[PDB]
Amino acid sequence: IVGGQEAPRSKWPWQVSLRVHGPYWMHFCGGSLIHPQWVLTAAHCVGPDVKDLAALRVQLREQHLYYQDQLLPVSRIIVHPQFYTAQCGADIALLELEEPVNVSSHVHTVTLPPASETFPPGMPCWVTGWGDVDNDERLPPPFPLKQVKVPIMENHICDAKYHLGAYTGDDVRIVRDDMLCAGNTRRDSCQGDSGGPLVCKVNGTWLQAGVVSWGEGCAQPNRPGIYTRVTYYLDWIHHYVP
Amino acid sequence: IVGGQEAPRSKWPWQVSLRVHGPYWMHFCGGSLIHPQWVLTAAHCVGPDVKDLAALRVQLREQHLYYQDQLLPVSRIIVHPQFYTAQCGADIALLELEEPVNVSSHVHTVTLPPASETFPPGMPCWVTGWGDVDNDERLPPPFPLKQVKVPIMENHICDAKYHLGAYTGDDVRIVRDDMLCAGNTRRDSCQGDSGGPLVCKVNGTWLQAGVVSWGEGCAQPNRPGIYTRVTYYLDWIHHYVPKK
Amino acid sequence: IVGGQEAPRSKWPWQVSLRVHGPYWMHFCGGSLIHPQWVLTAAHCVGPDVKDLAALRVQLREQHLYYQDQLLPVSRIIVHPQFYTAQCGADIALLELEEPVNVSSHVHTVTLPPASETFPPGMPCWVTGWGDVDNDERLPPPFPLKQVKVPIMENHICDAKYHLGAYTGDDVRIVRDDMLCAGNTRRDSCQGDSGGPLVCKVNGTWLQAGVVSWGEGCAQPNRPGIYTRVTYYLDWIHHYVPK
Amino acid sequence: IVGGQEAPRSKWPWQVSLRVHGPYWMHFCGGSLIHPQWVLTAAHCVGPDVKDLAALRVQLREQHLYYQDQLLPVSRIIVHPQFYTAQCGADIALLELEEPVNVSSHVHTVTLPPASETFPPGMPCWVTGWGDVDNDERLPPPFPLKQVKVPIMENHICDAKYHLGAYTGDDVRIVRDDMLCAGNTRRDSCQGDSGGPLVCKVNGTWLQAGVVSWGEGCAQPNRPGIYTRVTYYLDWIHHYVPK
Ligand SMILES: *C[C@@](*)(O)[C@H](CCCNC(N)=[NH2+])NC(=O)CNC(=O)[C@@H](N)CCC(=O)O
Ligand SMILES: *C[C@@](*)(O)[C@H](CCCNC(N)=[NH2+])NC(=O)CNC(=O)[C@@H](N)CCC(=O)O
Ligand SMILES: *C[C@@](*)(O)[C@H](CCCNC(N)=[NH2+])NC(=O)CNC(=O)[C@@H](N)CCC(=O)O
Ligand SMILES: *C[C@@](*)(O)[C@H](CCCNC(N)=[NH2+])NC(=O)CNC(=O)[C@@H](N)CCC(=O)O
Repeated sequence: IVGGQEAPRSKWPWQVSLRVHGPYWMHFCGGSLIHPQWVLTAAHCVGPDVKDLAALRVQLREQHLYYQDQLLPVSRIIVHPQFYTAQCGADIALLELEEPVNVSSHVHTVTLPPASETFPPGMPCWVTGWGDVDNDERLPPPFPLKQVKVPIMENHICDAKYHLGAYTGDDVRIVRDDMLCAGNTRRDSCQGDSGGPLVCKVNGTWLQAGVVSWGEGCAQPNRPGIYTRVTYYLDWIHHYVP
Repeated sequence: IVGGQEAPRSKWPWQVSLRVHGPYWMHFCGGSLIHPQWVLTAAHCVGPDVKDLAALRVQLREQHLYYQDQLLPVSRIIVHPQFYTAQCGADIALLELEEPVNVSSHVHTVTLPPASETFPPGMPCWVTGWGDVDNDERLPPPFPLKQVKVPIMENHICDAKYHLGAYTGDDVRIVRDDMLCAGNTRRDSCQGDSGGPLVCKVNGTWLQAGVVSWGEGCAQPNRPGIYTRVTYYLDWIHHYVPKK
Repeated sequence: IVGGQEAPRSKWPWQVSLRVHGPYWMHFCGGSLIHPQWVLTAAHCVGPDVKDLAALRVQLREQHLYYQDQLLPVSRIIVHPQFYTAQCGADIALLELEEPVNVSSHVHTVTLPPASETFPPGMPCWVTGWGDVDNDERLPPPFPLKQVKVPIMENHICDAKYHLGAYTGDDVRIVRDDMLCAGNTRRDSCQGDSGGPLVCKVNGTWLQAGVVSWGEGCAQPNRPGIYTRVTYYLDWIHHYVPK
Repeated sequence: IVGGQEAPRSKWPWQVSLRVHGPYWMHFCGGSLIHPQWVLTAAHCVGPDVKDLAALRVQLREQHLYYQDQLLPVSRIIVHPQFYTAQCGADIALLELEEPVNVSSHVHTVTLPPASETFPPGMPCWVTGWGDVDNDERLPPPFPLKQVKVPIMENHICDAKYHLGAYTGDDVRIVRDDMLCAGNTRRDSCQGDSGGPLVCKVNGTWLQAGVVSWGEGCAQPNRPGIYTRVTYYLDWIHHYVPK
């Protein structure tokens, strides 16, 4: 998370950390608890190539990474069939836990938006995670969960910005319909924030608008962060998630 | 280059090294001399974002990198308009040299294939370059130009191989029509070989079949190297480069 | 630490962590609280060249590095005047804290040994710290304080071991009288463990025998860890630190 | 080499490169050909611990590293018996080539100084090598041999400079009689230049004054480069190398 501040213990109960086995259970991606047995993340975290489920654990909401680890095994990874690279869409994945979680007030699920919600610019949105604090700068110990308010951008404005200082034809779409844009040069998500949720408060409810997907660097000029648009994939999500 | 051997001084006169300015004029990509003023390379080398032409030089065929440098400036970089990421196609770009080259027997152009040439499996093809010798293993000094004979694979076989041990739906194409497949677990191109030519001897002539583009690792099982299919982009190439 | 295990919360109350300012207050050395306003460390941590006292803080006994930081400023660094390189001796330093600490049961001082204590082989000794877990392998998060029981070796035996597979003349001392040897191929201290205490239980008391100083690699054959012998420097220590 | 320029093909015929086996025969140290079968280098290159002679080769004077390699095996490594660390003296070693070299005009030996030569300040001295071009900055391809003219400094001036911004007692000798000082903030030797010769033109002859040994960083203020004084070790050299 580029910009923002440390998140209070009360906020973001649906935030999850994905761990990979090595010299320790290392954080590599974020995710959101969308159902007591289902985690929504980004496909580029776990795909396109198949990984060993044994080398993967899930950690639910914790203020400081690695301090009070209670790691949960995963029974299934479901990656969108249309996925190969993050920039070309379908950057969405589901992880099914071995067992469902006993949801408390400190740890509970996020609401997915209704199919009609567009999330227009000027929407109050937050992105949370334990990713890089800047370009090639890791989040320093004790690894607090960070939060940043990000400005939503109209897809066509963002697509135009991505064409500035690029050789790509103006008629060729860089930012697509299954994507969402947010952030500026002070506020953005970074590496290790992928899969993490972009949440907006709509009608007094916290809905998950997007999943951290990609961008050209972190908080670079004319390169806002691109998120997978959750509304676009609700049918696919609901084919597995109740 | 994974596998193969050091190339003799006589072979591959069209091979070029692209250099980027830093503490030295560092090799980052390969390319091929297709016309005395034009270099054919991969778009992911120079794009999608526009770079300063001043920080880019071209080095023609040399046996050992950096030892006898005669660096040439570039007046134009033309990246295919449909390009953004290597895996999603249009990974092709042209570089116009500020001055034409005096083509000798040791340094001369490669012939582009006729639009109809398909390059079927069992074709004798070579890939050349100064890229990594293995995964995360740089080519050691004195940096000799390497060559490897690579087996051509049918696109459908190759698209099927890329689906093995992948979550991508079988009905979703990974290897597109503007792409070509070559190599195995012993023979492949690697990082720093991009833009480099895949040449095949057809009817006693050396034709450039492809441009080193992408792959999952280097010489990994069921992951052959993916090249940009030159035939697919001839019309775009010939919009800038003279036919004759 | 190479070998051993995570230390229980009750053990080693005198263990300290030295912090250097950067993107965060990073651990670079250990030390021991020998008096409520004095920390005993290794000179190679802070010298031979003078550093800014402002970029240095001290953290007292904590189970996991960085999680519950209460960083203390330092008013003075006193490096032994003979010191230049770790291998050539005098690898000892004192840090004076701006204010003394309120010593609890969880955080209190270590006893320095009497001048006569030799620490013979077969002594039960421990080395503690947050250093590397192996050669070029950092201690992984949540950075627990590690402990290892190390076998003491006689100086003449150890100097002989250091001459095996070395060009140095047999008559030339590598392991000097101001040094102590401990550890094997399974048990040793490593990089980031320097300054850290080597403690032995003698007559029901915990005495600091040494300070982590140097060695050839971590847990290598015929290369035990070399510690600064605290008894050798008691007069210098007591010139600044109250007994 | 920090500062200076690429050396012409005619200059420094005695310069050698020491190679270690790995993914390629990599340059790690410099040296000088003092006799057709003998290379003079620094002991910290090859010691204090004994290495496998099989994994070590010698390359004679070449303009660009790795281009036209003609690697020579080594039969014997003789490290000064008093050596353990570079800063504490005796940083000198000899390599005996498996067979003597056919000395040409482009590749020949350097003249060792007479025992009486002191090399006073204001002497025109050069240091050559393929070491780092700055702190943590490797020499870029095609790896040309570099050369830099370095100002000689009196040992007492040097020792005093090494005490500025250091905790070491003023009466504690850091720079000793078996050492020589040269260089400033623009001109110095660096990592990978060790073993490399410091040559001075005296009475129309090129004499090897020193061997690149140590320093605090490269071209840092009040930290000139320390070289092993060849005159100090002539008796030891001549015990193995013919006059
Ligand atoms: C997988 C995940 O950790 C990252 C982070 C998303 C980046 N977000 C913003 N706002 N920049 N996603 C990726 O790594 C996907 N690929 C890319 O973002 C690349 N186009 C840039 C790679 C780079 O600069 O490191
Ligand atoms: C840009 C160029 O040097 C490389 C060479 C392709 C590797 N060749 C074969 N045969 N596998 N092109 C790329 O690296 C394009 N991106 C990818 O290949 C990615 N799938 C992996 C990128 C990476 O290694 O980080
Ligand atoms: C300064 C302190 O953290 C280290 C650790 C002592 C190592 N303990 C054992 N048993 N090996 N002390 C030093 O780094 C002093 N210099 C050396 O130990 C060198 N001889 C080796 C350097 C290295 O391995 O990196
Ligand atoms: C072994 C050899 O390549 C170097 C060269 C000495 C640096 N020369 C000048 N003129 N500054 N010798 C060493 O690395 C020996 N140890 C040291 O120099 C240490 N005092 C500093 C630690 C380090 O930078 O390695």
